[PDB]
Amino acid sequence: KQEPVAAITIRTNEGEMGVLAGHEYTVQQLAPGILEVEYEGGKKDQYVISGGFAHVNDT
Amino acid sequence: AIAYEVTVNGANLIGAGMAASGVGVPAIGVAMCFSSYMLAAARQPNMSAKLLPYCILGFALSEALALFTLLIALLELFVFS
Amino acid sequence: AIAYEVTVNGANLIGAGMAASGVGVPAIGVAMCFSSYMLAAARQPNMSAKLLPYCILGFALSEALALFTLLIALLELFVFS
Amino acid sequence: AIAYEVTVNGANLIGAGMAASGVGVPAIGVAMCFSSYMLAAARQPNMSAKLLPYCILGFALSEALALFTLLIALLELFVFS
Amino acid sequence: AIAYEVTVNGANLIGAGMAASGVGVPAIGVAMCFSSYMLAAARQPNMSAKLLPYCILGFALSEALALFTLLIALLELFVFS
Amino acid sequence: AIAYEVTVNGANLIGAGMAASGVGVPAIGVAMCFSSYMLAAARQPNMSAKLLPYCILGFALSEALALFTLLIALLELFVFS
Amino acid sequence: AIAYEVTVNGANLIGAGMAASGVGVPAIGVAMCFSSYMLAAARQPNMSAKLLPYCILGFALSEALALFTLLIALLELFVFS
Amino acid sequence: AIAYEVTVNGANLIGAGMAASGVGVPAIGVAMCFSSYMLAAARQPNMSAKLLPYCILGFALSEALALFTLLIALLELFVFS
Amino acid sequence: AIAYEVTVNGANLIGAGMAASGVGVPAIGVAMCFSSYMLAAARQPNMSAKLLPYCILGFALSEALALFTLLIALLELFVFS
Amino acid sequence: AIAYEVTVNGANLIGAGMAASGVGVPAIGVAMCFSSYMLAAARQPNMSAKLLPYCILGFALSEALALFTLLIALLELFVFS
Amino acid sequence: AIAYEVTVNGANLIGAGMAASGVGVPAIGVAMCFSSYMLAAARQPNMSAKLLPYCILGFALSEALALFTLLIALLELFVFS
Repeated sequence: KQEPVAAITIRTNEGEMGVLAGHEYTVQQLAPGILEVEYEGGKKDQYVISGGFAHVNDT
Repeated sequence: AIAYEVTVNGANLIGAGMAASGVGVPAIGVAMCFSSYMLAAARQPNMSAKLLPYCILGFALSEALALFTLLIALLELFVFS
Repeated sequence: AIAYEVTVNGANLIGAGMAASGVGVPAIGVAMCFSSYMLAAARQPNMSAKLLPYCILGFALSEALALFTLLIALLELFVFS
Repeated sequence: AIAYEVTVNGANLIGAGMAASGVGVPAIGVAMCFSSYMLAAARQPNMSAKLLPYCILGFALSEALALFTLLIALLELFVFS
Repeated sequence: AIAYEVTVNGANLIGAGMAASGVGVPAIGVAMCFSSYMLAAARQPNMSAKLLPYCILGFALSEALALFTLLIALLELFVFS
Repeated sequence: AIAYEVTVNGANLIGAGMAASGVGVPAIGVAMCFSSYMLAAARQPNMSAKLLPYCILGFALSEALALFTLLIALLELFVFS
Repeated sequence: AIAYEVTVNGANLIGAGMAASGVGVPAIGVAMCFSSYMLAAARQPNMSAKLLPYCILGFALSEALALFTLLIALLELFVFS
Repeated sequence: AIAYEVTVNGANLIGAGMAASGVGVPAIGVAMCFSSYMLAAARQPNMSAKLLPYCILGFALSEALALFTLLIALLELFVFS
Repeated sequence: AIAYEVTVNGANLIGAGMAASGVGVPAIGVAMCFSSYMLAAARQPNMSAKLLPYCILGFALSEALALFTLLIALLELFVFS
Repeated sequence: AIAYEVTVNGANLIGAGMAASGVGVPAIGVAMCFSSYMLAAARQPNMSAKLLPYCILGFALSEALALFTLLIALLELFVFS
Repeated sequence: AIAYEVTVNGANLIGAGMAASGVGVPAIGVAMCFSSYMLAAARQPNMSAKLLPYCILGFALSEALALFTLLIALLELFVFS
């Protein structure tokens, strides 16, 4: 819930995407697979997912 | 052998046509430089201010080659006989 | 060597037909500007008012080379002997 | 040098064949403008009416250079000797 | 100088091939007009009819340039000596 | 002034190849139209039927200019000496 | 005027290379046709069978103009002396 | 009229390099073919194997046109005197 | 065979425009280098810095070729007779 | 008629530049072959390893023409007087 | 026939402007590679390291041909009479 994070890498139907702060406003599906996350401390967190919808914002 | 030195004054204007033919090619980069800005500000209004100097940069440095082509057009004629 | 000065008058009108070929080349870049303007206006119609100033500029400056490319053909005949 | 003036009347007719070749290259910009109007309507149908004056404007000014290019090849022949 | 009028009669036929090179160029715009109509129709079948007007107008006033170029390529031949 | 009428038999066959350059340019517009039909079927296969007439039609409209550019090529040789 | 008919045997061959410039242009429409079929089946493999007919039809119809582009040179050389 | 039969042996070679100019044109269809297969693979790894034959088909049938475009120049020099 | 050496001063001013016609082409890549950066900025503004070294790198080298393309036109005249 | 055979040593070089014009065109095929491998690799890094075979080949065969195009110009001079 | 061996020194310089037309074309493939790396970097910043080898490499192999495209232009003047 509203954690500060440095970066995130999704898997979608069109392909594999990555996101940073102030990425372009977009919304899209999530392919059934893995999701990578990278905090500001250099560590990582992987989550297996079952579909979904990513909602990225310009803010 | 036999030596002939020929000076074709009609060549004073034949190169200018081919030079003028390429004057309009950099235009292809002008709108392409502007188009990316139009989409960019659409995709992100917040960044429209920071991208405009680079549209001006690539625009002027694209139009410079047409400038020097027109310079060739002027130099081919107004100094040569 | 023998010295032959030759002057081809027919070339006064050839290079105008060569420079004419480049007058249609800015057309694709002139159309490209409005072509991308429609896409950015569709992505964010509220930016259309913000975008048409950044659209007419290159639209003229892409068309401007055509004038520079077309004036040559106009300048090539009515002044040359 | 010895002075040979040569007036080539066939040169009056060849150059138009080049200007005529410049009449095709603006057509792609016309199709680019209407292709943009179609994709924009597919992106924003209700916007199609407010984007139409810019489609007609890019159509007209894209056709303008084609018109001058077409004008030259005819102005090359029926007046020149 | 010595005055040499030279009338080149094979030049009646060379230039017609030059224009003939350009007669194919509007073809690349033809499908550009229909392709968007295809994709926009696939993107929005409800707008299939409302863009067919500019689907025909983009071909008509694009093929008109090809027709003019072809009218030059034939006009250049069947009258000029 | 002096008057030399020159009739060139070789000009029968050179400009013919100048026409052949315009014969390949419609092929890209044809494949563009087929590609548009393909991607249209990729987006909406049920709309493949309503869109196929626009593909069968636009192909022939692209191929007509290829036929004309070929017509000038073949008409340039078998009649002109 | 004085009448000179010239028969140029080198004109037998120059235009051949001109047509040769256009022999590779259809290959881009070929690659565009196969590229379109690739991405189409990449979006709809089930429909790949119903798109293969137009994937080979576009190859045939591009090869037809490629063969004509070669036909003009082959007719320009193998018979004309 | 007077009949001047001229044989231009340098025309053996001038058409050669013109034929060479179209030798690089197929390379764009080549790289477009492998590019499209690359994107179709990324879009769908499972369909990588089905699209490979169609990815070699236009690749080598474009090389057939490139081979002929080089064969013209190779057959132009060392057989014609 | 009779040996005839000829020196053409007309060709000093002709190749200049021949090289000038190619000076327009790198300008497209210039905007192509900027255009990507623009979208790359809007897609990920944090990468705006990381891609600016790649922008000037792709830009200057493009213009470097244009300089070379321009350089020949400069070298063709002010030293050659 | 009269038989005038001519050997043009200048024609040993005229076609060379046109062959050289085709030398830079396959360079697009290089980047077009590499750029896809970049983008698809970004879309699926885990698959990039098995996409490299399609990157080396399209470049390699793109160079096959590029060298053969560079072959003739190099062959155009040193064997032909 | 009557054998006129002719050596045209003007042809020493004409091709210099011809090959220059080929110098500008690889410049677009430079930005075609840099735009590739740019978009792939915005696609996945962490993959920026793995695609960088193919960027400069893809540029070099393009610029290399430009050098050869430039090499003849420098080999055309500094040695040939």
